Amino acid sequence: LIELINSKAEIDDIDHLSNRRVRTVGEQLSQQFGVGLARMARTIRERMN
DNA sequence: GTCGTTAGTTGTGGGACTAAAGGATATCGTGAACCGAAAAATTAGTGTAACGGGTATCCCACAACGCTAG
Repeated sequence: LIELINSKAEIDDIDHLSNRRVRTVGEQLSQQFGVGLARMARTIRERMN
């Protein structure tokens, strides 16, 4: 950031395709599964409690 | 030296963002036990047939002439 302030570096490009990532079907389903399994684990922990 | 004033920020908050059509969604986690309420189902108990006159109505059939003599 300091090097950027002295006009010695470059600003990142928001629309660059290396800076735009693709969330595929597998990733979205994995994230939703993680949410569901976290809820299930909380329920299991409380039931054991 | 100290206190109120004014203007120019600066951060923060509230309010706008064509028209036409259409218009489907999915929605966790659980603690027990007894009493009261009303809504529902099951059970217990009584019964007619023809007759007298007299008369209201119905259907059903028939009549409602023609001639002669005292």
